Amino acid sequence: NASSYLTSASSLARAYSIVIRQISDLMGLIPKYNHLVYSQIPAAVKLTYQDAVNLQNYVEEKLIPTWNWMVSIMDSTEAQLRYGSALASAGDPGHPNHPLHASQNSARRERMTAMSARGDFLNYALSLMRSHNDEHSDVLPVLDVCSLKHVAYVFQALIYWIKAMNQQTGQNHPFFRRSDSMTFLGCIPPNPFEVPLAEAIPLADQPHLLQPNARKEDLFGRPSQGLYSDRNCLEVLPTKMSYAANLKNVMNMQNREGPPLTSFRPQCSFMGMVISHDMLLGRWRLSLELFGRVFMEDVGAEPGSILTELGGFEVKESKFRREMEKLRNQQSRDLSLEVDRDRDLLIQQTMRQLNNHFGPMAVHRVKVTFKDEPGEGSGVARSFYTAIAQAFLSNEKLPNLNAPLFYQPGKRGFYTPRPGKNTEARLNCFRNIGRILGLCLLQNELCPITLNRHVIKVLLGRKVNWHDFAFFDPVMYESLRQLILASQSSDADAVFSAMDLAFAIDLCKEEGGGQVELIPNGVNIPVTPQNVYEYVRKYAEHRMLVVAEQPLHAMRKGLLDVLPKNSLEDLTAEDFRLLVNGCGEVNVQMLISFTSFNDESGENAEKLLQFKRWFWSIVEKMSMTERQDLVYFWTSSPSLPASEEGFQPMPSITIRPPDDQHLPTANTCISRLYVPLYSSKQILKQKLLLAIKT
Amino acid sequence: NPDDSPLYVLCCNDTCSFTWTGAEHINQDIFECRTCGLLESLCCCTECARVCHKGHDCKLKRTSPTAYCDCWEKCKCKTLIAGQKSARLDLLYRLLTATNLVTLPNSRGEHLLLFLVQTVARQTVEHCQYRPPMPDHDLEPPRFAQLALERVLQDWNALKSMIMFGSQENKDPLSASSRIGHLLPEEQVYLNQQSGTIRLDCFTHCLIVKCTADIL
Amino acid sequence: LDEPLERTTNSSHANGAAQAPRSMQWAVRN
Ligand SMILES: [Zn+2]
Ligand SMILES: [Zn+2]
Ligand SMILES: [Zn+2]
Repeated sequence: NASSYLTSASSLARAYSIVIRQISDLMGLIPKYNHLVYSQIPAAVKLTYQDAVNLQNYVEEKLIPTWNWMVSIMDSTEAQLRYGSALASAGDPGHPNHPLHASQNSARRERMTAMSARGDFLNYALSLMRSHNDEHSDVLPVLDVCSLKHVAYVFQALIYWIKAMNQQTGQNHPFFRRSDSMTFLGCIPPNPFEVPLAEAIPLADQPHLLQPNARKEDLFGRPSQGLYSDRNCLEVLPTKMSYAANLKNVMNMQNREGPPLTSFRPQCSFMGMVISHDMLLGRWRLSLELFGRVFMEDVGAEPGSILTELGGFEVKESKFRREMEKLRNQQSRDLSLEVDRDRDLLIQQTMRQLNNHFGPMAVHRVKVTFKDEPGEGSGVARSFYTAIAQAFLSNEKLPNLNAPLFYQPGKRGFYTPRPGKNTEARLNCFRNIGRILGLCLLQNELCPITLNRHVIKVLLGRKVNWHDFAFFDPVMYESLRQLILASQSSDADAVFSAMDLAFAIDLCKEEGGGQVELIPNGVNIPVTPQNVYEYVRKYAEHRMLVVAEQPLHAMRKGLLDVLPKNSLEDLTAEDFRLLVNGCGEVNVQMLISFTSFNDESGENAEKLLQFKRWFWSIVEKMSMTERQDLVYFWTSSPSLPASEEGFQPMPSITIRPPDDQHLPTANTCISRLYVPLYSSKQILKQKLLLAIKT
Repeated sequence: NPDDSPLYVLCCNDTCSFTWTGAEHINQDIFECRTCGLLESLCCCTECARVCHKGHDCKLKRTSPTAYCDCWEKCKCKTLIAGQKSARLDLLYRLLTATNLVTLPNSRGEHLLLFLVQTVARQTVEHCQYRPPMPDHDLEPPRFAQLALERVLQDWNALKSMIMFGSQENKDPLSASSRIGHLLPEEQVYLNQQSGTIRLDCFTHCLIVKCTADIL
Repeated sequence: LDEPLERTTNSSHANGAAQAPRSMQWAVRN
């Protein structure tokens, strides 16, 4: 509530962006002027072809210096961020001067007080003088991107204008190309054959890297840009930190009846060359990522924002959750269910009742009742969800109405359907599984059943490519990659006439039988010098799409019975995994940030401060199976939601007056745990390990 | 090893501080050896940390009270005897104009000029509390680093290697930009764009601010 | 230590610097 320079600068930049958007909307109506303007309004002027060219030259002349200002500032900021990222991977992480150190957190520096003002300015000035002549080695640069809000509005306006003008086989087969969920705009994707799996798709090798705050770059590989050496400024990679040097390069590369109105087509030309917004987005990728991270609440609220279009997990999950809440509160039809705690009668009653209920849906609430057990809270539905998940994922038999439904293709913790000579019972079971996942997505709960990436991509309606096979079976993915890499060797037929593979494959026991051909005419066509890409793509689409087409279609129809075709649009496999299955493993930091610590004992042992520390040390020193049993004792679910908005009751630990006689009690429907205050840390640990087993 | 060079060893062979201070309690820099047992109250001077304790677990303590080099009590101190001064200067004169050992830094990444100017800036503060009249304690404080600086600064190899330090054709073993051959080509470009000026700035600061007793 | 042991109820008054990633945390303040 005080006067500041930055507030006025941001407000003036917002006004400038509004006027630039209006100018863009006015210039976009020129080729359809006589249809949209000179057919409805009684008063309009006459527009010729040469006047549009004069207007385009006028506008391109009057937006030069702000363009130079923005491009110089963004180039210097991207150079500083890229040098910081380069120095982060070449230095010692144990040093306090490393970028990935705990001392570099801004919130940790404020909490540590409970350096001087001269030293901060002296370090800023010393970083300013060293950056002029490229003398800034082994020093982290001093900058604040959060004070650059007025630059982002001008950048957004100019990208809006550029985007508005722009929009107005063997190896080169569309099976080995990544989709939009794994590429970067304006950047060259990595080679799928010459790069091993450890540094191309690190999410396939390490599935535990999926976090709600995880970046895209460390999950799908490092992109590259082919910009070096070329005389224009936009064709050279920005490596200099100085604003003056970048401004010098920008200016030096700067000053280095007729046709009908329908045929007018503007072209973007600032610096003597055609400019696309894709290479501008790829040129400043780190700055755009940080701008989307820190400037979403105000800069990202503008109409036609490029930060919202390039949003991550938190942008899409909020929109999906509010649409789910609106569609849930739109109708008032309830669903009731009665089950019992076993396997066979549980799955039989589930199939019967889920067939009887709409044998799109408009389910408002879901109520579950256990037979010969009390309880009517919201945690009973979560207990039913984890019970039906562990019942479907278990491997004993098929409980009448024969193969087990799911199997693991080679990665632990992920499942794909087994066809097993599909009758009407298996298809109805898969439709029921899809409807169960649909109601779990609708009711804001977590169903602990985990599918592979291609299984999720079939449900969402996305094309399966060669890179999805790494999430199916990684070792033979690597073996086939080495087979492609050796298929282009200089010896050629020397390695081809060694094993003499054919176009028939021996399937495993779960997939079916064996000796199944890929192409017509069967085994009599061996591997030629040039057929290997075709053999790989037929093998991949046979093992991912041909064997289990009917269960995937049944699950897609079951998911579409509850959810419409307007919510799965602009969703990905990873946020589908994060919204249904949660975060997977259980961490300590989010569980710390979710708790409330209600106090009702009234006891003042050093104002507590030691029982809570002992409790969190007990949780941090606990095995993950016991952690999942702990979380099952909180809210009757083995997994945590991805964010705070997945908890309709907030989590709560509530202390009690001290009594060393009873185990802590659980109220599942309000997500509360009443714990009595104890004395010894070992006593607390023993009581917790005895309470979690139940 | 870079700490076994004859020029560096010849520069850091100074007279031990017990030879010019007896049982007094002057203000010095205090080092601790885990190997030799100089732990609680037994201490040693800086020349002990240089010549003595070279491969040991010797560290510098920040909370340093006054001490008087209890190095001869626990081990055989190699710095109690000073050699011939004129032959030492003649050896420095001959080694400066015949070899290329002045362009090689030591194991701490320091040039010879930076080490000499830091020794001069330390000895100017430490040597002003000398009062003129078990080992012998009746010798003067050592004055060799001033003459060594005056000789080394009269050379267009040492000044060139000191001022052009951190450039492309000069490798510092304790810098993150020295070993970048296993990284991506874009990161190598970003790391090879810049040049290092930390040690040059430290040398200039130690020459100008910390040496307020001479102009020569 | 330094990490808080409970929720702070988000305290309002946010500048967005806490939403920065771990790799780019040295480039933001407050
Ligand atoms: Zn020792
Ligand atoms: Zn000594
Ligand atoms: Zn000694």
